[PDB]
Amino acid sequence: APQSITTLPLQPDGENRWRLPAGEYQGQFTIEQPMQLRCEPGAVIQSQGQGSSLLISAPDVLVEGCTLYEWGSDLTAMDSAVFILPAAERAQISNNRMRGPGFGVFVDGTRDVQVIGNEIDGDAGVRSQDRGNGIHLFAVSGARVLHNHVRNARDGIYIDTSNGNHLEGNVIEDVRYGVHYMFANENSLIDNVTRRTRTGYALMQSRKLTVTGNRSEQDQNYGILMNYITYSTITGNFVSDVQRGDTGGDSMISGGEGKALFIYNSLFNTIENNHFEKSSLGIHLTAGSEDNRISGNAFVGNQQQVKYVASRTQEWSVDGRGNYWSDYLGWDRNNDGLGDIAYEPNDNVDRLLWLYPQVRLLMNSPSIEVLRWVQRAFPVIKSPGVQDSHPLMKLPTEKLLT
Amino acid sequence: NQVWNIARKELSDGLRNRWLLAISLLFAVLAVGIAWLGAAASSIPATIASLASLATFLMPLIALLLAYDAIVGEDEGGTLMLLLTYPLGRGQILLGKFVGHGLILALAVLIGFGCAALAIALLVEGVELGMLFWAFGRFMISSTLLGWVFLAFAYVLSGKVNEKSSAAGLALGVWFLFVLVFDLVLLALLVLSEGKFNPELLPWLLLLNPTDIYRLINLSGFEGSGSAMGVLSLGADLPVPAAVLWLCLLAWIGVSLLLAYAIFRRR
Amino acid sequence: NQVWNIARKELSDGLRNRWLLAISLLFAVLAVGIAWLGAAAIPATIASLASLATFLMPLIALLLAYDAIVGEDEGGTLMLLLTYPLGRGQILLGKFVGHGLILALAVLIGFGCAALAIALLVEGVELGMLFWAFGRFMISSTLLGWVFLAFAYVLSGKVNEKSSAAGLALGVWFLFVLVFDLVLLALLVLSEGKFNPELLPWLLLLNPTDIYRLINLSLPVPAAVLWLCLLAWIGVSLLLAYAIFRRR
Amino acid sequence: NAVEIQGVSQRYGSMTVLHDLNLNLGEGEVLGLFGHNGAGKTTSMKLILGLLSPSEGQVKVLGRAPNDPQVRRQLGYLPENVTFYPQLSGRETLRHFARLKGAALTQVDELLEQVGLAHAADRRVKTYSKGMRQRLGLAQALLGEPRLLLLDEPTVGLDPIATQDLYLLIDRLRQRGTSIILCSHVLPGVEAHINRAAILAKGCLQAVGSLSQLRAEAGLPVRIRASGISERDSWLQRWTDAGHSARGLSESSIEVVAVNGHKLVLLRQLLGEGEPEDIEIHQPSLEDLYRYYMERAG
Amino acid sequence: MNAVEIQGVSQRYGSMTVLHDLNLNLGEGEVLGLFGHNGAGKTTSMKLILGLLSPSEGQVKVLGRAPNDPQVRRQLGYLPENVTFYPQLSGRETLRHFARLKGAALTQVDELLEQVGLAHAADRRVKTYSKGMRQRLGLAQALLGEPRLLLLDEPTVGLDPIATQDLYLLIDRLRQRGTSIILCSHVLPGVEAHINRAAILAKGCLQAVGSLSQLRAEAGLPVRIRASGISERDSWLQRWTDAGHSARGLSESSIEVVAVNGHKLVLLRQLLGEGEPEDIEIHQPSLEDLYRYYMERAG
Ligand SMILES: [Mg+2]
Repeated sequence: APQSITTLPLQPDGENRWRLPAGEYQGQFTIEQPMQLRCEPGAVIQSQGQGSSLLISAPDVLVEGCTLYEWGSDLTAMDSAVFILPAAERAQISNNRMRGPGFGVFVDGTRDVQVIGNEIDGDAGVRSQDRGNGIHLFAVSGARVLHNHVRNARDGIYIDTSNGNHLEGNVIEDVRYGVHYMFANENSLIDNVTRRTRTGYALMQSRKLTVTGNRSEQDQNYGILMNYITYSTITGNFVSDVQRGDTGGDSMISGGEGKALFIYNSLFNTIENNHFEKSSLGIHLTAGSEDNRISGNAFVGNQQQVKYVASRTQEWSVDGRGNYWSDYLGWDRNNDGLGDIAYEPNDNVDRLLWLYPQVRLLMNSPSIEVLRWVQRAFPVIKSPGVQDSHPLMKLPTEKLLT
Repeated sequence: NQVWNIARKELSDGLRNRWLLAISLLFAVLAVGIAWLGAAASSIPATIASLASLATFLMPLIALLLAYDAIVGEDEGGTLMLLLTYPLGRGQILLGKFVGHGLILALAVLIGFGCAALAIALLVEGVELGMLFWAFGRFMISSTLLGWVFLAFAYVLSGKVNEKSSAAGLALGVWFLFVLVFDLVLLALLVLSEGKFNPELLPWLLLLNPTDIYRLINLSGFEGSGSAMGVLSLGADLPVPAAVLWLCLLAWIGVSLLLAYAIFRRR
Repeated sequence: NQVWNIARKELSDGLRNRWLLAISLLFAVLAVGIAWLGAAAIPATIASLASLATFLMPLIALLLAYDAIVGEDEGGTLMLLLTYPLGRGQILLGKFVGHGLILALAVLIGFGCAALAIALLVEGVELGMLFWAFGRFMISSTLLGWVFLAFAYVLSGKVNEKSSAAGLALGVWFLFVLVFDLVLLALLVLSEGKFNPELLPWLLLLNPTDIYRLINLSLPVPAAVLWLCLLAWIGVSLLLAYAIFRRR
Repeated sequence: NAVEIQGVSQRYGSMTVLHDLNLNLGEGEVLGLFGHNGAGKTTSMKLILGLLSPSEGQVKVLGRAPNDPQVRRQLGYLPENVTFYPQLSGRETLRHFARLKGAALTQVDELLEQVGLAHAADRRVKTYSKGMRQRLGLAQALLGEPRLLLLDEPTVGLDPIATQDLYLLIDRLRQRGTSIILCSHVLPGVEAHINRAAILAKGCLQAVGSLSQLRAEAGLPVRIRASGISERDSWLQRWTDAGHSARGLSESSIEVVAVNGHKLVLLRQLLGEGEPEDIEIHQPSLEDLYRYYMERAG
Repeated sequence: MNAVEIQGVSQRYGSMTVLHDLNLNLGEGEVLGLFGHNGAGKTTSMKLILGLLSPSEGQVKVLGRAPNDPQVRRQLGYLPENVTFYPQLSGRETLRHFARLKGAALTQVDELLEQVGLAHAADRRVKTYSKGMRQRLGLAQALLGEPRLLLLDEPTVGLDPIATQDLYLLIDRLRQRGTSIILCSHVLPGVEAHINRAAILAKGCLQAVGSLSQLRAEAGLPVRIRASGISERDSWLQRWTDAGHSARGLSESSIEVVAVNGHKLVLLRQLLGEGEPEDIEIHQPSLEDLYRYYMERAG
């Protein structure tokens, strides 16, 4: 395992700035001195398939313009492409191309690391169980990972116990999980795009974080999965066409019919102005996750809007303004934005289908069509559901489809 | 009096109708069952809006089962031409049938909402007995009036027709139009226009349907949630008080009984 | 053959029934109004058309034939017809042919304008799939109607008056459409320790309204068993009606 | 003088379905209206009952107006077909009509035994035959001493033992002073009990008067048949000498169509020569008189 | 060849025998009248001639065959009482329906519509028909084909006496061809001029059968001699009381004599020989009076 000084870098400027010329290289490399090295676009630093290719151990290293290829795959010995030590504070990893079967950007114990504008193509043949993480972050405070392009890794941008960091504008395509969160209290992520993914956004046990403006295009079985998130903020997310499928490993999630949002034991969080579009389930609300501000979203095109297997009432409108529902057959007499009648998304016969799947054979029966009318006429048999007084009449998310 | 002598017949002829006593016991076993489900769920505006919807489906049904063959059932039975050769008038053998069939509906709902009150005072512990007597007294003296409307509706469609098989088609037509078509015509007019057809005329169309004036009387104090009403959430836009809603229910009797008498006078 | 000479009567007498033509127009209007709100707003609208024809095609069949046997007995023509060169089989089977071709025409005005409202309001409906999903729909709606036609012959031969025949035709319509499936749901949500829910996909075969929907929603059995179980509901209840009609 | 119809020419729909019938009915007579079941007979039936207004003419029932309540307690109307009230009983139907007509309620128990219906009293009218409902229909017609019966075909669906007992009940009321109108179509048999027939056809009242008057004002043949004569070949000719057709159908079945102007010399032909067995002098019956006047009108 | 040979039947329902030892023989051209009450004595004996019932202890031979053969029922008319046809069908289409069932030619429908007097009301619904108008339609289906046996159960109910005499003129036209028919009627005055042999039967049994000359000879019934002003009522009331006959004391100038019809050959000789016969009517005891006697002979 050689070092970065064992190459031939031509210095453009004498402020610890280096520039590697065009031409291929071989083997692992190690940065031990604060060198702000750039690269020409023909600098294909190709490892042989073992070890961490570009290990960084010095603080304030502005790695720029490299092109890494074929590093290791030993996930137990954590063979990354860009290994960044805890002593390597304020590292900048700008505009890089990566192709290899392990970790793309593994950082741990770092502060103010910047992972900007990279293209991390993971794998093609591995079964999405040993591909390694795209941008792995392990307990970092201050990080700024912005506008990268992760493709075909394992669980996308994995984040474990990292406190304060932003994830702005990065596109994540054909991976297992889009963005994975593990105990990342007081986090933030803006405008990310996840495409064709077995879970678009994994939000597991991370509190107080801001999830804003993110996009989930044609993901599989879980649009935004939130497990045990408290005091969070879900404003402006666009989750579109969550088809059914399975993750293949069933480690932290299970297989789903396609849920644009799955709320599991998340007590307090503001879920406003979102757009859950054309999935099988618009939102799944578990029984333990109750009394949180869910107002202003757009539930359009979903085959079933809310799944709420409970008998507790759940008002879904804070400050008198509710959500837009596509199947809301209501009117608006006094010309404000709100509807006049409340909207119950679930019947009693719409929750017998969740309890007993054999009622799907009886779902076209006239007696069910009688029982849908008996609930609309006799509200004593109506179980207390997930209604919202004053639902919206028009789309509030006129900007999120762009 | 001659108005009571033919009322005493229909009081003793309607109570031998086995189709009446089936659907008047069905009104009793559902008003107990709704008031028990309104007791097991404890709400208060949901057990009023379901009882008022129960008497919307059944008190027009008992009224139209009674009186669809009141005039034409005597005309093709031969006993109407005989009755005019008795010392009577056409106004006495109609008002007498209205008094005779009206005391059945006054007894079919005193059985129904009487046991609905006894399935609350013996079920809900600590209920307000003053509020129970007033709310279910308002259910008793207004489901008769809804019943007396459809009783007087049935005299209109009996004097006009000349065959009892076509009177049963019109009585089924009146029961379908006023109960669950006018509630759906007004709903489809509100859905397809998104409440922008007329923001001031549309609550006044509830007064052209006596089942909607009946629902607006009982849901006066116990308004509650808006989705429990449906198209009766338009009644909050009505500036008329509750006493005028009693008077428009009585005017639906007297207009459709004077129409029932003017049709029967040229039978 | 005298099975057709009495069938031409029931065509000519059934098509002038004012009660049938009101409902058959209302069946054809509501089949357009479901197809209007299913095309402008195809398995989602052919299932809502199946819930319409489970309501009304038992009601159309029971409006035709609740007074087929006992309506002729009250009219006195049944006693007259048995003194003609006519068996009791040819009167019943000839009424089943005559009333059968009425609701074989009432689905061609019912679904002939419903499939016209789908093929002309989607503009790209791919009509090769339409004429097989509606060809399976018009055939299976007649066979559902022919069950309740044969159910109406069972209750007509049993009663002695025309007024109690309509009280049973309303009772057969309530039991076989929306009381049998309500006690199937009540066997689920109120009984769970001794009610196997795997048995319930087989318990739909004891209900011809349920077998009607299962061959418009495509299940432990294949499709061909349900067609031979829908025809078995015709053949048993017609044989039951002939056994009742021979004991008058 | 119970029913005094004078000059009435009833118009409805500009059709003029009745014209100028002068039908005076005595205070003890049994009139018989013998029109068809069309707008000639049943319109004049509705005029006497008071449920129709006589256009261009006056109807005086019992000396007063036909729609007064004081005379309508004195009427009795047996209608055509009255399946009355199938869920009510027999006593309760008749107690209902006794309360309407002002009759005493003690008359109900002695009218369900006067008419043969005490076995079917307190039994429902749906369990009644057609003859038992005509018994009930008669029972409300005799309710509270009626001074004018009006029976519209009372002997249809009725046994001939009961039909003969009904006409004795008619003849009981004739002696009591109650005028009876028999709008009937069972014309053979009714001619022995009525006092005056009234054959009306196409609105115009064709003939009125007693049975002796209808045979006097209309030349009809008397039908003498002499079954069982000794010699028959000369008896083909011995009656036809004065224009009486000796028509026969058997060995001796000469039903001689006479002229009713030579009844002495034809019977002297029969009783002077030849022995008979069972002569049957058949006077022109009410069937033949109705078939004359309807044929005379068209 | 006798048409109906009811040969000792005994029809029972449960333990009760509603028809016991009935023994009829209707001829080849006779018009027989099954007279009796409307209960199960007559209306089950009407069904054994049809194919509706079976003789429980005997046999019936309709046209020399069993009553339920298809060759029998193509030549067997039957007008039932209280018939109400299909009211939405028309009058011509009802006969066109019934002609196809009996195998009659369709050119006989418009012939029989004119024959019964239904030419004006053809192509009109049966609901807009009168009671007697449907009896003309019910008679017209009985004449379909060439029937050899008619069971006219009450044909003249609700019919005018022009149409009633038109019906019996069709009866005497039919029985000349060889169509032996059966009356089951209740209007007993009027039928006796066309009934070939009455068949008055009680609750269970068959009381009397035979012609009108045979019923009057067996059942001793008195002749109803009526006169009007021969000489004087009071001078003639005394004469029958010594001779043993009943002289009814009528109101004025009218002599009604209820005589015992055994001496009335020479009793009418003295009645003619002393006064004018200007209004007399000697009536033999009618079928209404014969049925009144035979109901008291059993019951
Ligand atoms: Mg609003």
